[PDB]
Amino acid sequence: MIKIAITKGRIQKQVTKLLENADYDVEPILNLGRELQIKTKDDLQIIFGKPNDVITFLEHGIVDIGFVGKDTLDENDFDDYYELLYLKIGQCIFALASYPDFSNKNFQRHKRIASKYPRVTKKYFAQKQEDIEIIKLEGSVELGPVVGLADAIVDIVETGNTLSANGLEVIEKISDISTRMIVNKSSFKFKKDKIIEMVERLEDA
Amino acid sequence: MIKIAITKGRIQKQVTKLLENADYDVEPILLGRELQIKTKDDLQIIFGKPNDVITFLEHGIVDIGFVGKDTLDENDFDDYYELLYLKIGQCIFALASYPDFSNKNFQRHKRIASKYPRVTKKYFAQKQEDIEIIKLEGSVELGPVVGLADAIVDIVETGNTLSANGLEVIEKISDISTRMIVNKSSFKFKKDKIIEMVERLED
Amino acid sequence: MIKIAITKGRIQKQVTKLLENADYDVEPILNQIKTKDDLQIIFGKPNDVITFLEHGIVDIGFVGKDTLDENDFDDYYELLYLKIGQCIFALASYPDFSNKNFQRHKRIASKYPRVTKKYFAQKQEDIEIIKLEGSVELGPVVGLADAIVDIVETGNTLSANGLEVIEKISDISTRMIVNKSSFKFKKDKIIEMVERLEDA
Amino acid sequence: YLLPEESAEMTLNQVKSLRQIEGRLRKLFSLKNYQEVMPPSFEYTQLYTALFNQEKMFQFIKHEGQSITLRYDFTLPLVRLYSQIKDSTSARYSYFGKIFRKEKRHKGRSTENYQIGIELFGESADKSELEILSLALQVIEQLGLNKTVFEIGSAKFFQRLCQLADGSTELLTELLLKKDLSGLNAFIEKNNFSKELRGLLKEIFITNELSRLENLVTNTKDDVLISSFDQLKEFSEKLSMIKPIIIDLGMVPKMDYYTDLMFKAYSSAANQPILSGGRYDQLLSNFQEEAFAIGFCCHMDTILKALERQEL
Amino acid sequence: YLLPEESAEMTLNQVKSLRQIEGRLRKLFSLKNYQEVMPPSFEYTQLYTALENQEKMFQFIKHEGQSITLRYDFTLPLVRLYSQIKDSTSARYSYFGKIFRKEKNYQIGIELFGESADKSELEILSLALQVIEQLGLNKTVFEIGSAKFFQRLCQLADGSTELLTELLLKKDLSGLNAFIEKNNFSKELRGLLKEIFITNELSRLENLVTNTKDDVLISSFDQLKEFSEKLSMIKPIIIDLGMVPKMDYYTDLMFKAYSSAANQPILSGGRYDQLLSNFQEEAFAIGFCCHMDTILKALERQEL
Amino acid sequence: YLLPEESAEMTLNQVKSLRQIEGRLRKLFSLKNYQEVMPPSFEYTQLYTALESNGKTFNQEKMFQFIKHEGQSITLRYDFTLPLVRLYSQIKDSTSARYSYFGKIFRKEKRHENYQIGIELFGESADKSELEILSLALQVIEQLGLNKTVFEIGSAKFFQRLCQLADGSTELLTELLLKKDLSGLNAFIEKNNFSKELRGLLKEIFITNELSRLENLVTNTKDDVLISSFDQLKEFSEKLSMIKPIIIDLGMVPKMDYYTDLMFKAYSSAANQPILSGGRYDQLLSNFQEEAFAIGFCCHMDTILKALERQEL
Amino acid sequence: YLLPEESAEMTLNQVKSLRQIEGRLRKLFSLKNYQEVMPPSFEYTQLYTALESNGKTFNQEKMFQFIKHEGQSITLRYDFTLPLVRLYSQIKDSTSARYSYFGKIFRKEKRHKGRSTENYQIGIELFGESADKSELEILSLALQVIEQLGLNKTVFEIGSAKFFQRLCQLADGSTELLTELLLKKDLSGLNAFIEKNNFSKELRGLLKEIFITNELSRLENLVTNTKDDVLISSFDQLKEFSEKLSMIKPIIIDLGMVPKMDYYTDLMFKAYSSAANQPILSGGRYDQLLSNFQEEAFAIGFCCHMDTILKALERQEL
Ligand SMILES: O=P(O)(O)OC[C@H]1O[C@H](OP(=O)(O)OP(=O)(O)O)[C@H](O)[C@@H]1O
Ligand SMILES: O=P(O)(O)OC[C@H]1O[C@H](OP(=O)(O)OP(=O)(O)O)[C@H](O)[C@@H]1O
Ligand SMILES: O=P(O)(O)OC[C@H]1O[C@H](OP(=O)(O)OP(=O)(O)O)[C@H](O)[C@@H]1O
Repeated sequence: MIKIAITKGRIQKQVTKLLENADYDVEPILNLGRELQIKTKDDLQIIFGKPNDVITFLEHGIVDIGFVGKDTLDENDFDDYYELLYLKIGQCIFALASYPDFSNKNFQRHKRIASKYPRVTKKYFAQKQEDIEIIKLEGSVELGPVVGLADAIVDIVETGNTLSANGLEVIEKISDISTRMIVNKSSFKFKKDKIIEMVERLEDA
Repeated sequence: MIKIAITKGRIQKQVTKLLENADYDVEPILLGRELQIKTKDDLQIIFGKPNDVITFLEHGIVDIGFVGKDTLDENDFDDYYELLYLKIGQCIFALASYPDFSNKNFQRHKRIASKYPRVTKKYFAQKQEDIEIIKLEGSVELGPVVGLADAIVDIVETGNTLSANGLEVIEKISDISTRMIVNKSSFKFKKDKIIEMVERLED
Repeated sequence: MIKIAITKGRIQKQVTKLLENADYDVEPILNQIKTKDDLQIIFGKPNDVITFLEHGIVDIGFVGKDTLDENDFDDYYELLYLKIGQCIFALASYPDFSNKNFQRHKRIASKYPRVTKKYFAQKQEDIEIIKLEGSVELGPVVGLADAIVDIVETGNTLSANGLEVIEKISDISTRMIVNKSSFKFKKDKIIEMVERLEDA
Repeated sequence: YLLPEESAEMTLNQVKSLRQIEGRLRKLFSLKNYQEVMPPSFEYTQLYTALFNQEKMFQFIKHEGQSITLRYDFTLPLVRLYSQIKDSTSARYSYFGKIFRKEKRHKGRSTENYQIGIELFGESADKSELEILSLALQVIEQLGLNKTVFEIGSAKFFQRLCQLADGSTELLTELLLKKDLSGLNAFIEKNNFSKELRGLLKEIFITNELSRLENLVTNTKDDVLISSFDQLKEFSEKLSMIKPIIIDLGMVPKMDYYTDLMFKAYSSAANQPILSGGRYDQLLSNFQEEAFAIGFCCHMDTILKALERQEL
Repeated sequence: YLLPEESAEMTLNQVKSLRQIEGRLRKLFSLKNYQEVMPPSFEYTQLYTALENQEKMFQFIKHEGQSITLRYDFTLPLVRLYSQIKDSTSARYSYFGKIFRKEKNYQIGIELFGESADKSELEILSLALQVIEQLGLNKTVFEIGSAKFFQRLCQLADGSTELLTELLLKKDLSGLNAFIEKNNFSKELRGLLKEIFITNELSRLENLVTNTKDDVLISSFDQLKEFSEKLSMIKPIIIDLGMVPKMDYYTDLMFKAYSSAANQPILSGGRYDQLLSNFQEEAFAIGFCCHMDTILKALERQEL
Repeated sequence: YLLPEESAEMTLNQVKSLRQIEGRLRKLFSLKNYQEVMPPSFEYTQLYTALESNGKTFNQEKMFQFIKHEGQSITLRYDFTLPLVRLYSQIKDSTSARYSYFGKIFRKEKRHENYQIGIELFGESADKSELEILSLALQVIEQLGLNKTVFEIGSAKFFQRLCQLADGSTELLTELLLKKDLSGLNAFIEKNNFSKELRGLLKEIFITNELSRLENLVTNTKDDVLISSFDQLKEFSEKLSMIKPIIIDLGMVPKMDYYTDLMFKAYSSAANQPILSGGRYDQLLSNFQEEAFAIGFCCHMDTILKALERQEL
Repeated sequence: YLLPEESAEMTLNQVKSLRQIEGRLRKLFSLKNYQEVMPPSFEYTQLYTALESNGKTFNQEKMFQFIKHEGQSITLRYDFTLPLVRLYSQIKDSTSARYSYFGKIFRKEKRHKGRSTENYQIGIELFGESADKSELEILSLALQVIEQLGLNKTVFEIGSAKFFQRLCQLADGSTELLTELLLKKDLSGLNAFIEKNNFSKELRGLLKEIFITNELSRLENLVTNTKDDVLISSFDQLKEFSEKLSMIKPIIIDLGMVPKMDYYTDLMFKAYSSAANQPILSGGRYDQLLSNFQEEAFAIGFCCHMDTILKALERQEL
């Protein structure tokens, strides 16, 4: 059968939803809590977990199909998979936020940026030709520039309600973010049928 | 003044609690969306995730910081003082797995999943046994359930999460608990206040 | 048979001589040979005799301790040791040497940099070694160096230049080196010759 | 005490089992007249960087003060060894060892990669490609893996495909590698691609059914594409008796220097390919002259891994 | 182009010949119940410390920032691997690979841990002698020596081990005389010293030893004598009392075999319990190693 | 363009600034009769790993090394004191030496050059020396130009004695003091049968320098060694008060295992690390020559400069 | 006890004296507005190997290198100019820059010889300033530094790469050879050279001479006779410098000077001490370098070889 992994966050909703409009035995709502693995009438042994954990699972072939956000697929160093479908839903994006007087200010030392995605921050400051100091934050990256920790930040801006509320504005859009459907290569080699079937269906809705 | 950072988690409760019993100005609205605040006792407090609480203390953003031993043992940072230690949480690091664990004699290498790679590694070191560490940011119990790993290294408080999956502790690793860490520099100069609060919180 | 190599220098005589005092068909007819005792002998410069022995081109090789000490080769046996001659490594210099106390490290000229180094090591004193292949006495003469480390036999070369031994480094003499593997198997003959060459 | 992440540890059984396969394979290779060669452990880094990334290879400094690197690749040294033979005859090499390359920790990645492969230089073009594909297939039958597939593709086809697609190889490449269906659609959208070319692109990404592809190809009416496809079709029919071959037109040449034929064999119990090979004359002309170079490689680490995940 | 001074290139024939021997030896070992192990290629520089120089080993830094080294030795990893066993039983390991070092290396060996004292020594001595007969070398010698004998030799030499060691290594006969001069050693001890340097004739040595009126030395020579007798039928054994322990941690028995066609030894081994003590407890550790390079070089220099 | 994580880059201003302080210090030093010496850039690894520590195995992992033509292990200047201690052994006349140095060492850092300025003093009278160095160290600090600073002094004899008295658990206590692990100390004390006095002291040295407060606690122990060691420090606190208030840290952990007794460090409020660390270490001289009085400090320019910047803001 | 061989050891005195000169030069440089900069101790070898000059100055065999964590090849400061040139590129303001440096470079030299491995240099760079103004300002400074050094008998030599280059092309484009010839002043090879070719009387007369004389009047003529604009032009630029700086110190013009570096733009110069075998100061203009990074600008400067200068200061007193 087809084993799929989904990220517990909002993304879970997006998928459960899209699965519904594709007509599936979407039943994650009923055994919602303490249960981590579930079976459907369409032969789908689904598992849930944080994004990086979804990818881990997919990497080790614990599951054939995984639904995670581009934001994580760019950050996570993993690369051995297939990004078949791409349900353009969330309007999230990677951006470089900071205080308004940012671009107007001349810095002497190197610009220290705070971020939950150091690899994207790094990658982005490379094409722009600028070596910088990356401070990792697992929580609310807005604090970096507030407390004095960092000059600017690299985070995902959806509505922009978080930045403005702190007196922060976008300096430059990095890239568009969105939920993707990644597939284990080997799984696609032999269970190519079903995987495609589902891809074609999930696309229909 | 004294700048303190606390971990948003359960620890946030223990601290705000302890501060209370210490006669310190609790502003409980701290159910209040700002990130930075101030008290009547000259305590500019900040909150966030452990690994971040530590990051703030490392860069001198705050003098005192309250985080858990579980994070202090894993986080590679070392440059701080662990003055006070409110022994509250009954958490502990352990090695959980299926009952038939110790009885099985595999010819392969037992791969353990865990949310703390460094503690899993460090522990399996003193025990003489190279292993494969699979990192899981959440619900590490799956590791053995889906077949990802043979056993795991996580924190066990009540054990209601392992039994509910058919997992049992194999060996206790070490005791865990919320600690009061202080930035060294802050301690050479604000050595007074830091101590003052340390003696009080000790009750 | 047994393959021997001898240094062309003054040592060749000591050897051809000793071989005589113990009976072996001496053949000073050259200008590679064989003897009646099965001794394919070869001649060449010390560093070359050693090189031959190293590559097992020969089993026994007769060289001077002076070269053996300088040469970085170590994989051989020093069985016999005909104590003939009286050469000695020494540290020569102008008399006013030890009395002068400069403000830096001294420079020594030598034909044997390794020995010169090794000696000045046990004496606790980092120095600048300047190599000379010919007459090392010029070192201090021309102003190139402060002192020298060379082989002093009679001392007729230093005095004639106004130099004097400042200290004896070590005793020098012709030695009989043998290739290890050769000794492992041809151990009889090699030992037989050792015991004979020893009676003199 | 313990061991470092940089080192892999095989169990006795894993050794017994690897060594077993080597035996069978050794007998197989020697029967086809393939002489084994053991390449030096160290190479001048200049040889590797010159065709990669120095960041994947373990290196350090030698006495004279140069940059030497641990065996990172098997094909090169052997290619070299073939250049040193001025005898314009065919050469059949084979190698049983490991290469050293760096990987990310705590993901379960390995640094010591045991491989077993063969190379073939100088032999006839048409004969070489066939002999290799044959051996490759035979080797796989000795491994002892239950469910396996053998995929073959053409780089010229790929390359042609690229030029036909407004020559934007940099992108299509990425598209095929991730099988980015949605990214492909968008790609087609932006430039006025032709029905035939479009219907193809969409298809090669997700299917290997001969019949289906056959038509799509001939419909493009491109000599190169139909040509490339037929070569492949042929191999499909010639080796069909041994093992059902699979044609991947959506195959992306692993190495930038692949001449044309390229292939890889997967296991249902392995995420990475157990065997990958192809022809790469280009390598040879980086020493000697133009000759036919083709040879595969068996990834033992992967193969063994599959053998275990297989029994369970 | 060219190749690093560190990279050695074997010729097809060398490989064919190397792979043949392995084949013969693999069959031999598996029959004696020796299991082959493949030690990691990388190790923590901190482990290669038990042998008592980092200048002979290839090393670099890892991601985390540590000192890793290419397999510099085979015995340790296997000894380690034996420690990782809480089951107190004997182990028979074999290894077929190479080590990485610098000077101016494919080895094939076996280790034996935990087996009985006397039985172990004999089993390895046998095995070392059976391997040599699978090699294909025409003229070879199998030497055995005793570290205890060596050590006891030194202490009796006014305990100036640092010097005698240097003397025995160079068979510096004149230096020994001088050495005997400065320290008026008893006729016996002197008589022995001069000889051990240049002869293995059992009858000759036997006497010189029993004359030393030393329990330790005579005891040690006897252990070797015995060996000489029990293995004589297999291959004439040679006792070298002038043998200098290759490793500072050899327990007592130590041996090496040489070909007339190769300067270095083709096989060297011995008992070194000391190593086991670095991890686990005290047990009997012993095993030899074949220097394939040398063995193949000897095979070639042999045919001509 | 692009540079390594191994190399540090000073800005024109930083160098200007660095070179400024040197000027002032050079003037100071030359005034106190301290000759500058420039240690070689290469050293034989055998010298470092060897002298640095003992009983254990020093670390070659922090030092840049490689091999030479002849085949030996050479290391880039890892330390300044040693080569100068050496330079002093090579002297014949048994007289006092006053060396100084202005350069950098080369060590690897595991997550992120190290420019130092220091002075060594070998041979001079015991008493006179300690006093001379502590003055000088204090004088240096006043030329640096940092606003808020503290000068700390301690005694390894006090620390060492403290450890023995504490059931000789030096391996542990050291670790406690280092982390100021108060709860760990409590637990430590609990498991043992120590006195009230010893206990009362332990708890205190960990968190205070108030002279009065400590003085008693020490005298209460009735230990000749601890009261002795403390007085010596108290004396320094009095003699040097007029210059700059001296702080006594009884909970100071000797940086080097070879420190004799007196040891000190000075910090800046704008600096996490110490801007000046020194002490007496006769032991080192032993590695070569006979027993003599060796004492000196070292200014960590990098930190000092960093302190100067993070200060202006 | 004993330190490696590839490590030089300065004597207290040597340090005191070296540290004196620095003081003097430091005061001088700061007065002329040169800001001191300290280049990193380790550089990515890729930066140093990208160069090949008119001789032997950029081979990976003279530099000490090793592997970093990520595993790349880093090297010890091998040269001061580059890093200062790089620094100048990282500027976002198109203004002149006046850099100075006081450190050492690490390169390998054979064993057992007075050859030093640790080379302490003091020099300055000048980027962006006006063309002529530049050349004059540097040449002046270079003369001023020599006056502060304290050496008794010194000579200051200047030359032209264009003159050299041009000369080469007139010599049947045989630069690979003429160069070797000029470097060894191989008089017997030059004669042979001239024999094999059909060089004009003038050109032949010039070659023969430039190898062995700097008497202005003598060269002046030989040059104008070639009737070559380039050669006369380049030569007049040097003459002009000879005249403008004559009051400070008698300049010498060496037309047989071979460009140390293959990238030298035009002006090149070096000064020698009667007490040293190597030059105490060398420099010239090399716009080319600035090209590898930022746009075309006027780059020029010199460097003082302190080891030699100190060596000369000792061999001088005796
Ligand atoms: O642009 P917006 O629509 O406002 O959304 C973006 C915000 O959401 C995420 O916060 P996270 O989930 O990490 O919670 P936190 O901000 O409370 O840490 C992210 O870190 C941004 O802060
Ligand atoms: O009460 P206990 O038995 O100590 O269980 C608590 C667990 O919850 C947390 O993990 P996570 O946030 O991933 O939630 P989980 O319980 O779903 O694993 C924590 O890391 C423990 O693993
Ligand atoms: O017997 P003495 O008077 O003490 O002389 C001894 C010196 O003479 C020889 O060298 P020589 O001067 O012949 O130079 P060479 O080595 O170049 O032949 C010999 O190598 C000593 O250096």
